[PDB]
Amino acid sequence: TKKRRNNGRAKKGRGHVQPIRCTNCARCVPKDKAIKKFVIRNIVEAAAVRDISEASVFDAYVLPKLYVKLHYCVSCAIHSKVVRNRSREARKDRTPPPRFRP
Amino acid sequence: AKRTKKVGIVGKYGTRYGASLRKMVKKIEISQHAKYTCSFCGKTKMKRRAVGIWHCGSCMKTVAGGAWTYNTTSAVTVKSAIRRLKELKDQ
Amino acid sequence: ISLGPQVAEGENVFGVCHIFASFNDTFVHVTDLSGKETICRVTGGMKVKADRDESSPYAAMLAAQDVAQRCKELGITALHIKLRATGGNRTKTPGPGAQSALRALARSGMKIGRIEDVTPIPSDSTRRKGGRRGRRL
Amino acid sequence: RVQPIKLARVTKVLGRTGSQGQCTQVRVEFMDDTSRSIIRNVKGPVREGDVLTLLESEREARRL
Amino acid sequence: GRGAPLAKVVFRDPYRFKKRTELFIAAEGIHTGQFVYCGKKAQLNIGNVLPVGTMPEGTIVCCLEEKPGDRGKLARASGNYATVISHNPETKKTRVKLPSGSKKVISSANRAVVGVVAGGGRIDKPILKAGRAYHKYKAKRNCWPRVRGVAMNPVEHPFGGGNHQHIGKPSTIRRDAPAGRKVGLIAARRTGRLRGTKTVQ
Amino acid sequence: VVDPFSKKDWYDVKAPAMFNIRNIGKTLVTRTQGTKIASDGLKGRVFEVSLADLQNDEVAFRKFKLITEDVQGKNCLTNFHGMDLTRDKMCSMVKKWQTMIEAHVDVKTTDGYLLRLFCVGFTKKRNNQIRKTSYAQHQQVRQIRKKMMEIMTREVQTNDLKEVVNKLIPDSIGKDIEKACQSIYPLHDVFVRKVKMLKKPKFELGKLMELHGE
Amino acid sequence: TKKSLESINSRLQLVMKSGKYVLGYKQTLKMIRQGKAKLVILANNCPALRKSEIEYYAMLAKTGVHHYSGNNIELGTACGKYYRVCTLAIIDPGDSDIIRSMP
RNA sequence: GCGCCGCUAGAGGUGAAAUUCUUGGACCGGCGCAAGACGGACCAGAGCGAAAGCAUUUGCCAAGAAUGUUUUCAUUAAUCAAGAACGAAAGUCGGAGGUUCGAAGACGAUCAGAUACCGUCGUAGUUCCGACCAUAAACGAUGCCGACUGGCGAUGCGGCGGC
Ligand SMILES: [Mg+2]
Ligand SMILES: [Zn+2]
Ligand SMILES: [Zn+2]
Repeated sequence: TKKRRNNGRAKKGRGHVQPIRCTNCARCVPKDKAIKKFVIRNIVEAAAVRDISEASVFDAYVLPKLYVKLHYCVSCAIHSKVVRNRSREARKDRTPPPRFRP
Repeated sequence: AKRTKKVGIVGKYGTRYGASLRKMVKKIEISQHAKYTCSFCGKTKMKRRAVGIWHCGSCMKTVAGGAWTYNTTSAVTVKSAIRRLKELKDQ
Repeated sequence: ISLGPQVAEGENVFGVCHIFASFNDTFVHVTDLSGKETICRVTGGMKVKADRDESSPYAAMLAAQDVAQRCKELGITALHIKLRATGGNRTKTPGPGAQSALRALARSGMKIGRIEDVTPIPSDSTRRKGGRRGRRL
Repeated sequence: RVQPIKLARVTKVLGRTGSQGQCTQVRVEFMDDTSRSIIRNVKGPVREGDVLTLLESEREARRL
Repeated sequence: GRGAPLAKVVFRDPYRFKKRTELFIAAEGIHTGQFVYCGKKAQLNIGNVLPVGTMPEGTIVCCLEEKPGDRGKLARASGNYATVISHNPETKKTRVKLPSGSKKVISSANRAVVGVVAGGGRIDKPILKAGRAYHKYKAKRNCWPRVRGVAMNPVEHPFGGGNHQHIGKPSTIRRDAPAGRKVGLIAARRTGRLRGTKTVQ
Repeated sequence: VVDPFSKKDWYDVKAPAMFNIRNIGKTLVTRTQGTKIASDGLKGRVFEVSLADLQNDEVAFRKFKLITEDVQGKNCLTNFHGMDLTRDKMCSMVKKWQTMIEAHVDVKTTDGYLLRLFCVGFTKKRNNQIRKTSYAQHQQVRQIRKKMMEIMTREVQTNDLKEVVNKLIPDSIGKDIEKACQSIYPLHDVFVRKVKMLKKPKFELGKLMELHGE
Repeated sequence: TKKSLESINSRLQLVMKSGKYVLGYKQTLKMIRQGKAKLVILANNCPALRKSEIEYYAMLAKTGVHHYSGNNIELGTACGKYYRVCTLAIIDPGDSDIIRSMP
């Protein structure tokens, strides 16, 4: 039974993409199979912001961002829970989940 | 004609010395006997003298190159590595 | 007096502070503005005695308590911050001893200047220690 | 080391924790201002409007 | 009795009207009718000889004076080169790296010719027969037919004798063993088939 | 047993006179112990100092290097060594679906101060653009890149270090490679990414004490 | 070594057809002294006192010299036939633009 | 890795733990250097290639798909026994080189037992050059060529026309 129309790997007209290495378990996967995630989390852990502004020498100091791209194997994507077991007629959709900032 | 299939230059030893010690000589021994192209007069007359020495048939200019060949694979790197230190830092 | 730099009270002096928050330990290495002269290198693995807890958030907390008590005693008053990660070939997420190190240093009497994430990043450099199928826990 | 013990009133409860229902988080305020608040976790019944005594005042917010 | 060739580089004599002749270890790439320069400000090309204090780090150096003014001693064999790392312009003590790999802190006034030695890669042909090993060591020494010491009498070797060909005594002896007993593995730190390459300083 | 921090002193490091703020900070160093004299025990200290603590108005995400060259007792003077951008800027302006172009060049000044210049730029999604893949072709990439290194060669090959280092506090080079490329393809976030120093010309003290004048 | 030596050698095969040209050493010496040579070309590998006197008579007759980036068995095929040749001179470019080019 | 200074006694690694590296001063921090691998973020259900595969810039070439064409020759064509070409990795032979990872191997843990997972050190191998081998889930698990048969929104390359 062919499970998926593209076979997990979103390639069409190639023979070989560059194999990249997983981020926590260091396992070798191709570049377009990997469960990508890009994290622009603040470095300050924003509970800890009005505890440093009393200690800050500056008054309007733009707290720096932190830029990490996590790229996963599919085995440590499920166990560390960035993706999830789904249903048949809700597999064929390429949309991300909703944002909801607060 | 075609006189062999798998010896070439080391057929002069014949049934002796083995088969991975005549496979080993046949890359060195065609290398030491060939006539290399002279980098000084264009021609191919570099007839190998005693070991290390190489010498042109014409223009008579004696280059001390490799032992079983003309250009050592390390010495090709070195001449293009000395001039790397000659322009970087200008010394 | 001889020890300490000589300044006024309305002004202050800057010395940067390497917060090395890797996994399985934590460093709160402080230095001066040159980058060279080490002031104090106390470590969360030295002020807890467990070896389960070398990178613990409680460990970097009271390591930061000691280094401010050393920093403010020597004379240096205000810090820049140069947080890192494991760096390069290995992982790039800074560990649990990042914000447990900096807020503890902030609450315990210190001025703070420019903070910065200056961890190493390669260009597809080397080959990583797990094997091809990875470490299989 | 030597930090005085800080007393704290809770605002809105965040619910049970610890996986057995034995602990709770209060998001206390420090009884000094209307601002400087930490989200901590206690065990026992809360009844919004109390005063509870934090033996230190800088730990954490829960995130896994 | 040598594999590396020799150049003979004639120099003009700055003290009397003459021309005098040297014999250098031929650093590889040179040819007849080439100007080889020599001194403290000789420009860093191949075949030139100049003290190691002025050349940059990491260059490739053969035929050096181990002690200044010696006139050429270290790394002279065919296809060899010492590598200078880490100058230190105060105390005038730099270091190099010999072809054995034991890096050596030397003086910084050591005049030392630039390049790799010609005639290299010579140990990659088999001698392949006893005649070319006869002819190899008929022109060097009298050392080529080496008889195993197990294969002679007890009056002539510490290993020989016995109704088989065995050794009996362990082949590793101490360094102050008397002359005539130092046969076999002289003061061996380890023995047996070497796994690895060297893995110790 | 002995404290090894009371055997130290505290100089102060001064920026060049090509800026506004001069008090960088107070580095520290051990005193003279016999053979070890501490004058050249700090000549060569690189200072990771930004611009808003070395200008007043200029941006915070750009920093200079400033090796130390000589010591005038307590005041200890420096000289421009290099620059780079902070990392939080350099990978915030890296987005998806826009092609980064980059160019590098070894251009020396008229002062014996051989420089290495690094620049980056990111193509510009227009106002009324509806499509998302705002990429440039390969021949547009090469000829913008030739245009980029043409401009910084006009700015550095022509005259010496001081007018060059004065040129990039307002970053006139990055604005000028902005304007002269947008006829090929428009660009928007176009910076000189990093400057690396390659040579050092014989170390006078006259050129030091002119850069530490007014 | 990638794109644009379609100036110097592809012009030279055009003068292999059209214009008049002499080869070698003692022919390109006999055309440079009596004026008829217009642009001598030295190979990389001609010996140096041969290189430095075809340069010298070109200084006397006030003509041009174009040193070539290549061996005489690399200039020789760049002319277009099989012998090796060190020094050549063109005495008329037919409809190329050698003299109007970079030198 | 190696210099040169700075400081201090642990660093390391794990679910824990140790084998290990450590005051003949390591880890950390700074200036330097050298070697050899490698081309991140930009990198996408984008492009090229017959396939294998292909990513730092600039530099001889040699080639190619397609579009545009009121160009020329006019069946020159499609598939193709025998027959050849290129063919990932691993492998074998010869020479350079040996940073990192690392079959085998050693040792520590875990276990009833671990010759396995985890840990540390690490050989052959990786890396380049010249010769061989001709296999893979060499997978769109679909031989190539030709026509016809629905729609819509796009992305890539040209060409034409447009506020
Ligand atoms: Mg024998
Ligand atoms: Zn994983
Ligand atoms: Zn010749």
